[PDB]
Amino acid sequence: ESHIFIYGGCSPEKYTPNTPFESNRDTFLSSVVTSSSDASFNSFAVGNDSSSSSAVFGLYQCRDDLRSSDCSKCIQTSVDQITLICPYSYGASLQLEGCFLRYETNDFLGKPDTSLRYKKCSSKSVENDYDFFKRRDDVLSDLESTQLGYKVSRSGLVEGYAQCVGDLSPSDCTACLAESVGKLKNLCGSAVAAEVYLAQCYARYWGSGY
Ligand SMILES: *[C@@H]1O[C@H](CO)[C@@H](O)[C@H](O)[C@H]1NC(C)=O
Repeated sequence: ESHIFIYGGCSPEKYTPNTPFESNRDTFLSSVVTSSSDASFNSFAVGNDSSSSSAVFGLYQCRDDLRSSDCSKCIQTSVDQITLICPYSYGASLQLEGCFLRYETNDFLGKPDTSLRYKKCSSKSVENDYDFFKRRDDVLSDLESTQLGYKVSRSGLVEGYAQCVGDLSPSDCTACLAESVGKLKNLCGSAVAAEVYLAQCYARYWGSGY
């Protein structure tokens, strides 16, 4: 289901208890849970430019192909987990199968960012199967076409999934996924299955009966 751990990262810079930033962070996470109920994505800014007094900027993105109640469950789990693995971080991100949660002290909302956050290539490689690679190419090409939300793609026994985070413009979503696919090709050349997660999007492919 939608709750297994994919990756997490925290800022090296830590905040101290009983500061405005701690308060702002709590308020943010509380808002994320509230917003969960009836939106799959939302953006937030709490507070004022500063550091202990700093503003918080953040967002969450649930898998767009999942129900309301499932998005809330995932986000509640996410708020608990991100606190657990990143106790006193000024910045943190967390990707579960079902949802993504991010906050920082800098205003990253809406800005393109294609930096690599996480990737995994399957240990099993396909060899002597040109057809597999052509089908992968067709799938990845279709994923790259995404402008809003998510795409599921399929060609033969090759399946793919891509998602843009809801703070991106269409043009920026296309560019982000273009970089994802480039990365899938260049880091995981021969893998039967791989995933690449950038700052503002991700893309995965896998073999079905492979
Ligand atoms: C934050 O407060 C400072 C004064 O300390 C002010 O210069 C600035 O305009 C404010 N910005 C926001 C976003 O409230």
